Amino acid sequence: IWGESGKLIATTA
Repeated sequence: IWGESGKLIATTA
């Protein structure tokens, strides 16, 4: 995701 990701899905966890 173009915002907050890193591992897999950090915005909608």
